[PDB]
Amino acid sequence: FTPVVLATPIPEEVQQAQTEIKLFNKWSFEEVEVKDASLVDYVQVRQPIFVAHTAGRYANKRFRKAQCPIIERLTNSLMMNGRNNGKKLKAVRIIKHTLDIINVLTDQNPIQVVVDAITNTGPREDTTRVGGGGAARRQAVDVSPLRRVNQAIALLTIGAREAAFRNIKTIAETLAEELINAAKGSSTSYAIKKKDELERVAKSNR
Amino acid sequence: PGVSVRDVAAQDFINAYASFLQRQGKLEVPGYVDIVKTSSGNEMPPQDAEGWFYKRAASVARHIYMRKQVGVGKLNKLYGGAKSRGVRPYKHIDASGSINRKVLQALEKIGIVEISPKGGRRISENGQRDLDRIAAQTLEEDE
Amino acid sequence: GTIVLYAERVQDRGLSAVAQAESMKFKLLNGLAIRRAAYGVVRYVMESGAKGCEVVVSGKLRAARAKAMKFADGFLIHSG
Amino acid sequence: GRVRTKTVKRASKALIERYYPKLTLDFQTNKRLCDEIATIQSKRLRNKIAGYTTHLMKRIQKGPVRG
Amino acid sequence: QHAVILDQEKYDRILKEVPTYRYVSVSVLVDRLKIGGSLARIALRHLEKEGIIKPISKHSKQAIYTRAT
Amino acid sequence: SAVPSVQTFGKKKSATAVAHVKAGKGLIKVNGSPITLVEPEILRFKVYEPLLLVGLDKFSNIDIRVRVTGGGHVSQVYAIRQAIAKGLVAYHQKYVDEQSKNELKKAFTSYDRTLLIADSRRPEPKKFGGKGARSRFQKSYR
Amino acid sequence: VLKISTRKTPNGEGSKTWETYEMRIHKRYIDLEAPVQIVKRITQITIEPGVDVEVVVASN
Amino acid sequence: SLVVQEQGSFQHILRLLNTNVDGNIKIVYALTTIKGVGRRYSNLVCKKADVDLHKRAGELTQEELERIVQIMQNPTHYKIPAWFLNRQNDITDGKDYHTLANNVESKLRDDLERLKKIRAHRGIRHFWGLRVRGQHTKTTGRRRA
Amino acid sequence: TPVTLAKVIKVLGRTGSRGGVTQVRVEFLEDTSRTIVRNVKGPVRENDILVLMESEREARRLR
RNA sequence: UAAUUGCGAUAACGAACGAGACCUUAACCUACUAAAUAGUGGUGCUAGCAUUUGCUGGUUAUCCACUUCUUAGAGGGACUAUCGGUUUCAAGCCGAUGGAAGUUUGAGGCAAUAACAGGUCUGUGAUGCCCUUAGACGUUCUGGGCCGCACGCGCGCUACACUGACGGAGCCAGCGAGUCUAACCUUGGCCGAGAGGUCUUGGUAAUCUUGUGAAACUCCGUCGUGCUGGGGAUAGAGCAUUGUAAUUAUUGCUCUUCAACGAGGAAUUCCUAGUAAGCGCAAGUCAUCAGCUUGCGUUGAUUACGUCCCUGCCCUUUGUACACACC
Repeated sequence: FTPVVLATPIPEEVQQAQTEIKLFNKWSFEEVEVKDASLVDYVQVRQPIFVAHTAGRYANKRFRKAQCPIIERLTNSLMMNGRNNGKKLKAVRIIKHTLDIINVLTDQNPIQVVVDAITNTGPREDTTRVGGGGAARRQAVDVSPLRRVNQAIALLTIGAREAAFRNIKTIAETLAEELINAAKGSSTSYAIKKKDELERVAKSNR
Repeated sequence: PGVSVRDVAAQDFINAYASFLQRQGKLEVPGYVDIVKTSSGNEMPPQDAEGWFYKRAASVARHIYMRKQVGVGKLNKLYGGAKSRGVRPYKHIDASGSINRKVLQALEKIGIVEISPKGGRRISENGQRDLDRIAAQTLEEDE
Repeated sequence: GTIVLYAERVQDRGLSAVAQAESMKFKLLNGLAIRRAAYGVVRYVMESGAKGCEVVVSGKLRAARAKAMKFADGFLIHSG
Repeated sequence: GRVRTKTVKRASKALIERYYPKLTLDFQTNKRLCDEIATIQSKRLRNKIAGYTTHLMKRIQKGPVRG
Repeated sequence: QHAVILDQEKYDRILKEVPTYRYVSVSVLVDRLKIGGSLARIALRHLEKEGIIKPISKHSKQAIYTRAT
Repeated sequence: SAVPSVQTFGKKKSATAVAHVKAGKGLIKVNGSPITLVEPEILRFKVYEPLLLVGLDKFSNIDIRVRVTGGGHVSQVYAIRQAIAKGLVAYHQKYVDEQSKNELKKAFTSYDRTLLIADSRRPEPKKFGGKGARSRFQKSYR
Repeated sequence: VLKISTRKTPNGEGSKTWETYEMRIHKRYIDLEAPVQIVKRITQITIEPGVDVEVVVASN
Repeated sequence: SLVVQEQGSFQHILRLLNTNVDGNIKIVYALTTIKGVGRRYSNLVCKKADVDLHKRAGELTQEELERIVQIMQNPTHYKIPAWFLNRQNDITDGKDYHTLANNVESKLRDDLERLKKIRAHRGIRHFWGLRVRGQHTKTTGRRRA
Repeated sequence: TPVTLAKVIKVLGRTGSRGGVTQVRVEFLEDTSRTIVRNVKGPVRENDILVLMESEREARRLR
């Protein structure tokens, strides 16, 4: 890769794997496709970046949240429940570890394992609280491809969060266990559980 | 080609020198140093019982090195953490003075440090070269 | 000797709302009425080169339950 | 929302009425004209006004403006 | 309960099993076996003798090991 | 003698980070230490980032002194990655050529995570009635 | 910038509305090198209400 | 790398100071089951007794158990400073003590009895079951028992 | 299991008494010659593609 | 439209108060005037590693230069600009591009008319009336009390742990305060496990405390789901600190006792971007005492960009036997 030298070293695993291709921590963004139409344009995996941490600004205009990579949008949903709010550095360290666990468990691209999980968990149709009259019944509206990513990540973290509570495992582990059961709807995934529950209800009250 | 302590990982550096000190026999580990807590803010005594004093001492050497002068006071707050006050909220609490002081006096006996003008201590040429020689060792530790 | 008192007149007492405030005191202290002493001071202010004027009297005007009569004229601003 | 007040729009209607040939379609130049033919007490207003004068301009040169 | 001391028979398991799974962490040894977990952390420094398991990611919060070679 | 050096800064929140770019042997140092060692940790490459999107060779002829103050652990990081990428484009601006400079700009703004334009976000004043800028104390009615 | 924060209410009635008053103090210094006359001259030719002036001799 | 096993040398649940002490819990925190020893004290006694703190309570020979009990009751004779002790400057003997075992409930019963006998205010508070340190009792302290 | 994609042409307004549901008009993706009005849950703009469960339906006003 | 904000419709025409303008604060400025109480580059003098010139420092001014970062004067800058999509193709709204900034730029200060039997006579040497005035309801002094504890309600702090606790090591803020006829903010030296003691010192302060080396946090390890080393209430024993004075523990320190709490029922508050939440810090009080408030920065998100379903207020229509006005 033509290793040039300067007064302050700079490592070789740095020079090469970077200036060639802008990999993740060191994972490739290329050769990873959103294996479900209608959810592209949103699940942002096309602009590469090194760490899932940026001085974002996605709360000014409405839909700008989408030019945000799903990796970082996944990380950001990790840091919650009061005692965890604002601790992003911890979360990125959780996610970086979560991808290594995944990659080990099933080859592939871990960033693809994640993207797979989001697509298969976003509820296609859903239930709304209609007027109903007294004992207010329901109606079966569909859900936006933005929400399909929103509530997905939402489920995939609440899953791993409540999983790894008073349990011997770590967050990176129960998140690599919840991403894997969602990358191929094993139905042992908390998210896949909720998803096949919403569509089930939205099919029953239409 | 000319190594500073400002070229070594602070974790790597201080890990290294705090072993070069313990295996060097002479510093001056205080009479307590097996019962003490390092700060009233702390809860338990340091887990590395045998040579935690060597840990701190090394860290201070590095710390004074990259400065002009730093007295007992500045060091007591540098190593002070948070203090659980039980059912009340946490505040900052300064660390033990005897500890940092006895470090700064035992470090004069080995000429790593010395009383400076303007108050406080300062790293000397004897120690300046001493951390600049062990800076290499933990920077050349690539086989 | 290190401190000396001087004595000016005034920059037209029809613009200083302090001298006028003191005037309203004395007028009412001189037994004069509410609406008389109020309109009187106001009209003096208007004919003094001001843009506007407001003289409000609060308290018990007709005894018992206290009230508040506002005697204003000209142009006023309030806010900024 | 950004709805210009009458004090602004009044100045806009007034200038154009008696200063159309000098006024242009550009904010920056208009802004400088206002300082030569009008006494304004704050910078923002003058910028606020000169910005609306140019708003009318860019649509006068597109057909006559209502009033 | 769990095991906070090697029963030697327990040392038979560790040397002949861990090369089966391609992911071995602190909790892995706790779930499959019943190590104390305090003696799992030490079990991992040991298992990197000549490297029955190979490292890819070592960290205070998380230990990510793999199968052999 | 006094060298052909240039000087830019980079602010993130309350972290203003001065930079100096003189013609030299390609050293890149922050706070008396080489850039390899920037130990807020995971955000390491955040300061490497400008040295890769623009070609590692651009820096070999120039020295980088970056001194940092204020802000916090993360804010200083984004403040130094910004001071660096801003002095390079300011080096080609003065000492080199216009064509080359915009080539460097184009490499950043096509990726820009602040990099060479200041993030204007600041904290909001608290006002009486609560602890946060918007947050309000709990009320109890009846 | 001097700051004084108080409660708007005398006594304790109502929603808890606070205030905050400021006093702003501006400081600056000018250095000069001038003999006998221009010293007391410069102190009294440039005097003004509201503006405080003090001149230091030198050294210690 | 203490990947050592030991056959039938390990003996969980032994007995010291008339109390039951689990073996599977580490040394420092094992002893702390004893009424009178806590985290900092049990951390210190085992240091003076040249015990390798990494072990579990189930390890350590009866010899290594004897050098701990002995130090523990005669603490001040082993370079254990008096501030580390739970009953210094008694009131009826003037010596520095560090009462353990049953004698924490004993000397507590005594101290409470002492200033109850002499009918001190604090004592009467200990008698009436109320709170003896000047805290409030109007809004808190409910539920009782 | 039959599943139909649908791409937005135009967005009407917002129904539901609370304002939760949004009415929209879509093509039928694989067949441009169709056009159906559907109710949505989340935020939908134009050009984003729905995922229709039952590919007939076509509802209207909602509280 | 945030707005009686505006386009317009027009028996109205033209206006004033309020809103807006305004003022403050936070954002931009390599353009101007400057700086030993703010900085940087060179240079002396000097230390260390390398000696290959190099890299990292010391030096209150060694000398010279400059104003990028800091300060604050004087100004510039935005006007939702430019283009497009919409609509009476009007006010305006939406999008994209540019820009330090495009949500009233963010946040505030100010704030009409008229009203309330809202609170305050315990802030006032503001006050009418009454009360009382030497066995005082005046003043002062000793002691006690305002905290008294079967219980009901409000605001809060710490928590239930592994997204953690403990032990090391890493080390980064901003808003602020500070001593005369006096004892404040306190560096440094020594002493002490600590809390604290003693000897000096600087500072009436961009100078000294102070780079307020703050906490969360980063890392490395110990513990390993066990009311556990999570949690720190109750209580015993001892050392100090404020003060004339500490018992009814003022507060701090050390040892020990090691509770309830395993995510909280019906209900219910707050919140839309550096916002919530978490984190600590200065300031008020202050001899001593913050789990309180007024501010500040550190880390820093999920969701919404909508509606009138609920709770309110506004306008219009309407009913009235209400006008002391649906108490």
